[PDB]
Amino acid sequence: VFNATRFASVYAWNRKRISNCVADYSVLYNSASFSTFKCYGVSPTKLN
Amino acid sequence: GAISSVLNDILSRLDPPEAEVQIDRLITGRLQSLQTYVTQQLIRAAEIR
Repeated sequence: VFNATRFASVYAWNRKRISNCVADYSVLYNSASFSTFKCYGVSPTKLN
Repeated sequence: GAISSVLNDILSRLDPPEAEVQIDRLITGRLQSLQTYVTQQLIRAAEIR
């Protein structure tokens, strides 16, 4: 999803379902790569 | 008025400052419900006396 070479269009966007796996959100939050990271539903530090 | 009626749900989701806004509606709503119960007890207590 995040590291894909080319995302789909915003007109028609690719919806990827993530289930039955281990989600580590610290690599993405702590490491500085993406400029905009914000969580409306929950807190960014409580994601894990 | 809060998103959810559980305290642990709002505390683990919204930020501390944002949760306080939702917690305000929870406490304000519970206070009105708690005072309404105490007010009825005092009235019912008078009828018993």
